[PDB]
Amino acid sequence: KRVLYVGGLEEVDDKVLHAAFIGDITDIQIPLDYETEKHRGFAFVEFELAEDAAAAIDNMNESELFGRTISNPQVYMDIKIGNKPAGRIQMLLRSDVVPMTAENFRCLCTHEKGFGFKGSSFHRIIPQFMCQGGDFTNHNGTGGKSIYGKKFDDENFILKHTGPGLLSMANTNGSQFFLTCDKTDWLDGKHVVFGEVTEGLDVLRQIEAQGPKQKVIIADCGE
Amino acid sequence: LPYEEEIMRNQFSVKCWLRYIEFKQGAPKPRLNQLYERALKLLPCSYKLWYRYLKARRAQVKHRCVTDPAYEDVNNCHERAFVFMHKMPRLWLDYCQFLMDQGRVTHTRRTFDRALRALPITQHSRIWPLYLRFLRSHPLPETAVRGYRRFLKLSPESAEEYIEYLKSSDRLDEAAQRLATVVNDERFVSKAGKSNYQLWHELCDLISQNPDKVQSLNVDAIIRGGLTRFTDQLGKLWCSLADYYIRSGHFEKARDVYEEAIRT
Amino acid sequence: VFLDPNQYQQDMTNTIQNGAEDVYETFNIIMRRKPKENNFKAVLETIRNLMNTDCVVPDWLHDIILGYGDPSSAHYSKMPNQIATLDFNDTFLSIEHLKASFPGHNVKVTVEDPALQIPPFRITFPEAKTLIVEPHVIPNRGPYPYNQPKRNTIQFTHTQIEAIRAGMQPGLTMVVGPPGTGKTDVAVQIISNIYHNFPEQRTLIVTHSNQALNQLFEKIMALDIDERHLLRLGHGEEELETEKDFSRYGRVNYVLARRIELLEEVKRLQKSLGVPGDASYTCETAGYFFLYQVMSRWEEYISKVKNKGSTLPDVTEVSTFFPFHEYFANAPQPIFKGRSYEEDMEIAEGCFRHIKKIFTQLEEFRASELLRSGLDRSKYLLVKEAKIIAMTCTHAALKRHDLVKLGFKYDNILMEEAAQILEIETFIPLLLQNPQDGFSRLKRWIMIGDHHQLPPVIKNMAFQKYSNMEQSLFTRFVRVGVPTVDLDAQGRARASLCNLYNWRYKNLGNLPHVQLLPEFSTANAGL
Amino acid sequence: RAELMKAIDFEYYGYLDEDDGVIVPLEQEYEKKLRAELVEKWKAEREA
Repeated sequence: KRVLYVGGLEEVDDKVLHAAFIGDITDIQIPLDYETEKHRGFAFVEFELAEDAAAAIDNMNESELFGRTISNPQVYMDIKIGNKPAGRIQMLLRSDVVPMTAENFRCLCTHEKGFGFKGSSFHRIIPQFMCQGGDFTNHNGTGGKSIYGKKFDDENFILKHTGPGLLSMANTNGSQFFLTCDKTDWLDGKHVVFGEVTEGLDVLRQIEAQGPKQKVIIADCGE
Repeated sequence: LPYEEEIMRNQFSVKCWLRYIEFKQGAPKPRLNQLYERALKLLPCSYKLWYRYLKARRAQVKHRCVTDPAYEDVNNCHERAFVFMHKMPRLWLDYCQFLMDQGRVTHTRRTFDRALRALPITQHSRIWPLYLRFLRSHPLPETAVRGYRRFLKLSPESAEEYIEYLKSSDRLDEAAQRLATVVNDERFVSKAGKSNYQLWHELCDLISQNPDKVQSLNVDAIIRGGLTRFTDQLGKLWCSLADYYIRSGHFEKARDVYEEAIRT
Repeated sequence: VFLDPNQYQQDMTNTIQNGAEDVYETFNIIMRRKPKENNFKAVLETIRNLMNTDCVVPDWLHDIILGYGDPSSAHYSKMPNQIATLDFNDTFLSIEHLKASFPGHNVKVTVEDPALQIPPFRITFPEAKTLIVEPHVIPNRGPYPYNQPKRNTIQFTHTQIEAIRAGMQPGLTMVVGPPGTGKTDVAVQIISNIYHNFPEQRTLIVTHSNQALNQLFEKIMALDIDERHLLRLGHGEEELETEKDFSRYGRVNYVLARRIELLEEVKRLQKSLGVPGDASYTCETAGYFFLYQVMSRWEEYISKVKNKGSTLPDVTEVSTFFPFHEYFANAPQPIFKGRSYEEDMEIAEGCFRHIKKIFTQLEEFRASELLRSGLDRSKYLLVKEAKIIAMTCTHAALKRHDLVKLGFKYDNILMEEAAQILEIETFIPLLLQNPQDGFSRLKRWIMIGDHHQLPPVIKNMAFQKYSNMEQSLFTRFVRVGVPTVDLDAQGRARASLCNLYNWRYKNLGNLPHVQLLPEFSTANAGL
Repeated sequence: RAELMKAIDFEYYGYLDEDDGVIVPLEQEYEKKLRAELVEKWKAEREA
């Protein structure tokens, strides 16, 4: 119970969040108005009963040592349909089934390879079949490049697109990744399913309802 | 110990200093305070080392009686901590607890006011009930009227403790104006489930038993306003109005208050 | 419009019972009047509020206002908490003037050297006529050349100095100044002595006519009183004063500009000392910057110099170990002349006292920083910050509701020209505050006036002739039998002019040091 | 609510309690008796 649930502080930064908590070891602020600060020690982790409602850039930030403000990597991409946000798809990319495609989706969300889903759009979206995007080269599913080159093989097809928010590596799998909102067992054996959005399944359903008639692009994304 | 002293000189973080003091945790108290002063001179604004310094200092200084140069050094390093940790309420609470340990009154009031200055608006709730305890620990009410006035200016839903303080420290007139100005407001929580009747009965009994102190308010207008406020429990307020006339010495007026107490 | 509520209630209880015509349903002419005479309703509201609040008048002024009992109990010689120690900066110009201006009193000077017998003086007041006087020195105000303004140069008479001696003590006192004696200098010396002895005390100064209030307010700039404690609310602010201002916003913005300048000086001292940090400091951070970087550096400075040591420290040791040499580069170099060790330590203590003056001024400005709104800042200026408050009677009766709305408190009350001030116009600024928790903050009540002078501007002859409503409170307090301080020597008019109207006053003499001037030695040309 | 609880705050920071001059000597007068009682209070527990 060393992590906090500090909210009420997008204008804040990690240094401004950790300056009040300094010996904080972890400080990961969410894309919404929430952050979690964790101290390594035991006496320094009791900041909720010690510096609650602390002033963070002329704003009070109440700190509670809980997990109310919120392994397989989670590609958390605020997928925006058009100029408005269609929801934050926190697609838990299944590293237990397809770890290479899950790491490719997580790196495309985090934009650590120079290109990826942070800013790309899904130009191959079908109604309750597939929504394929992540290609940052041609922006149509006909470009894209994986970590091994332009084209990479699928890792494993142990998972299946059996429900909403299930993510697969679209194609042979380069930078193309497909989110599924329904059953896609007919395409099994060709696209390796590498995700299941426990959070952002409503965002995947909104992306499937919008898909393309609208520019469904995740401008903000990360791990 | 020489390699540990060289490592503590070469390192800068709080964990090496805490490990060195835990290694040298005997009774080195003057050299320990010198090493504390050197470590905090190298590293300022570190909350863990400052809290450990004030905790070890307040634990070790206890042989001194009431007024010592060691206690003046404790006070001087308390504002030396408050240079950077003024926004931290725990060191303010530690200094105020040590000030009730020492017995200072006006300097404790000055440091409570400086804590109210330092904490902007948010952390006053961690320092205000200790100030209420400070004003309840002293039977003179001249500071405490203005202190509880400031507490009612900050949080207005605390007038019942002020009424209890003024009925325990015999400021009965100001208790009558405070009771009369809290019971006629619309939104007030007494935190006891009085349902606005026990407050009226307490105000009426307090202004009935002691009319010589209450020389500013209109007693009859307040109690008749309460009698027009209620419709079901009028008899106690009628007895309180005529008992106000009994302690005022007006037996015929008490008989008349009983007369329209019968009639209305 | 706010109609008359009592007359409205009388009209509603008249028009529904007796069947009369409704007054407020047939009006056809609206009438407006000029300002400064449309404030009689504020006067009556002040009177009604003073009637409604039961115990505004204190018990030591109750029998004096009502005139019952002994009329000399308002004098300062019958009171047990009489103030002994009094500080006089510029009242006495010389030690022989202090000796010659105290009749019936022996002066015991604590020193025997006449070189140190200089103003300022500190006099301890009661074999029974012994006055324990020590001539003390002013603290050093820093290395700045212009840190001392012009002081008083008027040599007052013994009666005029006894008037200040009665004015410093709490109670009722009066200065009966005939036209010629120059009571304005005595008034501003009373104001300066009150401000210098008790800077935490608040002085209300009330003058009816705005020209005489401006004439009394103009002389304060030529004294040793800082302008940040001055306040003058009202419509008669229009004087010849150069910096203008002097209002609720007009001194709060001066407080903010002074805070900005002193925080710039704190930033300059921070860059002189090499403390890390480039952002602007607040008043709290400035006070903690003082208590961490200036107080500790002064502590190690006096430890290395070792003032409380076995031997005398060196003169050049102060100059080498002073840590604020590069801060005072705007001062004329050198800061320390090196003549003597205690003189260099006096210069260093003057630098530290100017630094502490800046830091305690920022500690006073901390509360102005703590309030968000300018209305709260003007309230802070009106109640705590400004120590000198200059009113007229009409504006005081206008704003007496607003003063008790904003919680205005004072310590001493002065009315100038108490025969030009009416009796209700005397009583209204007496009671601008109310006693809280059984405590009265009123100590001094000083009437500077002349009961043989004019009644005020009354536009009806019959009221001022029959009803005697033109009789001032000064003239009434004379005619009951309170002992008065009648000024004797006159210091602006010719002696042959004074001999024409000296019979009206009790021994109106002539001051010789004004009459020996070349303007009074000669006569009128051509006559 | 910081903005609602900062609606009005006057005489809150201890700047008007010392202007009247009535509680400043009295707090020290009670402080002298309190510390004089605490001297013998700690002296009663020193040898015990």
